[PDB]
Amino acid sequence: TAQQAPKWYPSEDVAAPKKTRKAVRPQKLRASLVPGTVLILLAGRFRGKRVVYLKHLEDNTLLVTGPFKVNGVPLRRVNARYVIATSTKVSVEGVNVEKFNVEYFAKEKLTKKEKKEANEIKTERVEDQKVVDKALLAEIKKTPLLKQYLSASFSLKNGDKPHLLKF
Amino acid sequence: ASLPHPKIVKKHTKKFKRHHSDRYHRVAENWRKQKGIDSVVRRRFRGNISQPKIGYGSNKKTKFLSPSGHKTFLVANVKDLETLTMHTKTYAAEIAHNISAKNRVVILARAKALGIKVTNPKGRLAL
Amino acid sequence: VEPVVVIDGKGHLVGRLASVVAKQLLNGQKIVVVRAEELNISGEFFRNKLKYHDFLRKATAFNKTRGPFHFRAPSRIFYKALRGMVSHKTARGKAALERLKVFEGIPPPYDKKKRVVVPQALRVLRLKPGRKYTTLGKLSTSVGWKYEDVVAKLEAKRKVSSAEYYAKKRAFTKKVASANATAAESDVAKQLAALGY
Amino acid sequence: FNSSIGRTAQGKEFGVTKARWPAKSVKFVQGLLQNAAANAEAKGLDATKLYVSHIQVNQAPKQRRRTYRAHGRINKYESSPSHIELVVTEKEEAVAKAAEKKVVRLTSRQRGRIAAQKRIAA
Amino acid sequence: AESHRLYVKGKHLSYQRSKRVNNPNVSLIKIEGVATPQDAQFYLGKRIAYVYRASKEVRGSKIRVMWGKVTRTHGNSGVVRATFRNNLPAKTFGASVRIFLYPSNI
RNA sequence: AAAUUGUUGAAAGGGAAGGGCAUUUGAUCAGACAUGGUGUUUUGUAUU
RNA sequence: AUACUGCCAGCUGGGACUGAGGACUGCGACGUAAGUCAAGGAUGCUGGCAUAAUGGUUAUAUGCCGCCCGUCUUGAAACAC
RNA sequence: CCUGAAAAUGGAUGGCGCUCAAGCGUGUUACCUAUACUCUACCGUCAGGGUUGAUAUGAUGCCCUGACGAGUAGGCAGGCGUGGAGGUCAGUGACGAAGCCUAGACCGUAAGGUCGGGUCGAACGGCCUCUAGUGCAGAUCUUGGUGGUAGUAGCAAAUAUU
RNA sequence: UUGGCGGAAAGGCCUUGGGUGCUUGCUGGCGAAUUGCAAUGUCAUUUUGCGUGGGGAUAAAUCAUUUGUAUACGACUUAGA
Repeated sequence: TAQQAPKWYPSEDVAAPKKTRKAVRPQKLRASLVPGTVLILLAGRFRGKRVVYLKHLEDNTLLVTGPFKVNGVPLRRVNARYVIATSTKVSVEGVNVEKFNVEYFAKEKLTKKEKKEANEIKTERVEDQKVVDKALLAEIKKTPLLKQYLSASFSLKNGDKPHLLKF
Repeated sequence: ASLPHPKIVKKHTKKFKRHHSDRYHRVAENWRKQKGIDSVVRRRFRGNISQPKIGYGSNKKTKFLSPSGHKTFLVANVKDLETLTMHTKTYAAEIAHNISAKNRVVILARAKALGIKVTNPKGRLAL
Repeated sequence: VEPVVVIDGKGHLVGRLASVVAKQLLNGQKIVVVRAEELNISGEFFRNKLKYHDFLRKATAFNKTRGPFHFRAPSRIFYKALRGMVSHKTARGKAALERLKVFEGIPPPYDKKKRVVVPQALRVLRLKPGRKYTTLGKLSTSVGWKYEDVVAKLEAKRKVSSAEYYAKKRAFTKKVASANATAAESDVAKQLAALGY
Repeated sequence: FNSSIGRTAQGKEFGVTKARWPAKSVKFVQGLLQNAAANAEAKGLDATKLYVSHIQVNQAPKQRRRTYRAHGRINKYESSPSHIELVVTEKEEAVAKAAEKKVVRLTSRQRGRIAAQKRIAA
Repeated sequence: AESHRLYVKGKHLSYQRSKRVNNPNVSLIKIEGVATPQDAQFYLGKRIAYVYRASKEVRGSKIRVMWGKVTRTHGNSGVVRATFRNNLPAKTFGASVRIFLYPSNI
């Protein structure tokens, strides 16, 4: 054979991790990110669309909406590093925002077995989006051209330099 | 998939081939150090093939580990599987090339019963 | 930045323009150079003619058909200057010279398109006033280029057509300005002015 | 094997300039062709769809002689015989078909994009 | 609009190199519109993509992407240094890369 | 067996070829996922 | 006053590379004080894939680089053997 | 700066080219990049140390710490292979040993080891030691075999054949 | 569809008129979701092949023979229903 009998024996117990000292602390967003601020979504299926920033969510996300009746962006969350803050501000008072958070944005992800070789929204979500968009529109109409601006998708023209540009 | 170890880093995954083994058929690829007085490889000129050095040595925490993290152990029978019986996460069995077909299926069955991983559970089997 | 950049070679110093264009071609820019007969080189005509004669003296002794090929057209002179500054023996340099195009006068694909200049290569900006300079067409004729008269004739024809076009453009511009004078100075013009435009 | 052989007008048909007329080789090859045709007839083949599917001549053991050179020297005088083999086959149409399935692997974003394009474009 | 682009254009100039030795691990990128380091500072840390097309379809697309990031500024002329998860193929000297506006700090 | 050669197949081939670093493309291939474990929809009706 | 210089155990931002170690022990900080911490080495949240996608090998292409080994020799790619 | 200033293949501030320079002299910064320096990981070497639990681990074990690493001629060390020998694996094998082929996989910095597939048909290997006719790229090395040259030089003296 | 212009590499630029689509010049109604917090998230061609339906016209070159204004051989003047 290879060996008769090993006099020296190793151990298979899975070592416990040391007591790490990384205590999480709340995120500090940039000053330009305040609720009721127009944001250009830089990525996703809604890239370049101008939405309204509503609330800072628990998992470092940003609760935004189009409004849906304006540009078609539903009540979603987006990453704060994939939007551009814009100087345009829309008042947020009169709009309820405490309802939505990470538990509201649940998915119940489909199984690994269910393969989409060939291959709907919840009534509560559509209703609360209707209410939130109604309040947002009621406030938005007080500023001219805001609805048209929020419907228009942002884009980079030829000769547009982002490092000199202001939003 | 096994005991907590650093990723297996291969500092030099390329084979160290002898100088001019491509130039001449009589020069085999087995590495030999150039002892020539004017040798560019021995003098380590820019653009020439690298030579094996101790600095290429693998991390001692991952040396001899398979891609799966086990250590290969050549076996020839169930008695050879016995020494691995209780170290399933650290060693894997490799049935010797000259084991006959029936003894190979015997070893494979015992390793399957005992949870031991075999690196070649496909030899002498229909494909 | 642009698909193709077309440079009016008139009034440009050949070496500065060739350095600029070589850098652009290696950076990935397609470039067309026109009016290569109107390119400039600093120094007197006799000086640069002697320089070209020193160039001509060099040829492979045992077979002149192997030696340096001394091209005579101003466009080919500029191309040689630029090939000197591109590493033309590698595939990257071959691709850069494939991106470059240079002509005498302005052929039909480009007399209808905008032509740019390179201020860091323009003689009027770069040369100190009073310094002598040569014109590549004159030098090329002196060293054996056979089409200075044809190029000048076609250039006069193209210039006549382009001057007619410019007169038509000025007429259209004056008419639109005079007709939109009324629509101007309106409320929308006031808002655009107060908001910058 | 044509270095320093002469040119001919009959190489133009094949795009070359160097061609020759190896009478002995041609006789051997057509004798073997007749043998193969007889075998195909014995096996019951078309004999008109037959085409030379395989042909292969390689070197055989050399037959040795000697030649005599100035200042009392001996050199080799070698024949270069050939093993010739060939196979004639019945010509056939495009037999190979049924290409691969090419089962696709897509992500969630790709699946959603495909669903949206299906919904929008008919 | 007919313009949908959400990125800045850039050119992959070459590798990081001395006169006679290059380093394929670090590429040099010229962001089109930038001519000074003080203006290149905006693009520090932004993502870069080299998007090419291959005739063979892999995961439902014939388009392949290699991702990277702007690490620092290079020189006096607005060129920056970029690093990619895979080194750029070196056939792409003077090819077009997409400098996205994320991760954003505006 | 090798040198050397034929055929077939695949690639490259603007005055050599071969090599190193690095990626890309084509080809090819190894490496967790039923498995000691989470508890119930007991499939091919001591066991999952 | 400003400039120039020196200092700050001054403040506020944008980037990049790294995350070795693996129960505790130590030195410290925090309203001193039950406890928490950025204090003797990265954790937390999330997503897609789970397959040649990453990776390995191989052939090519591209950027840069790369003279033919052995030998005698102060000196060899040598028009030295 | 110019004259002085003439050598033989065509020709070299490296080349293109450059003229308020991309020249010369001198100041000021910014920037580029060595196998150098700083910090980090990993390898080895050396050094200094710690460690007697009845426990399940052979104390040249398990650890902590720091500094180092160019190399011909040369010295020493630790190892990898080959033939044969003593022990042992009550080792592998006609249900296929050895050998060979395989831009297949794994392991080792490497010498190399292990395995998948094809071919083959009778022996062979791991480990602890012993032993040597023990490792090749060269020696105008030896013997055998084979090439390019190359379907090439050539097969033309002595009258001549039909 | 109409009238021109453009030979430098024109192969493009103007122009009369009849249809049809849109128009963000101003004001509306409806849809967007779920690609789940980003993944270029596939929208431009350069060629080729295989077919479909609407037209259009039904050759030569080489070998072999000949020639000798030609010729080492190829190649070349030539002729040949």
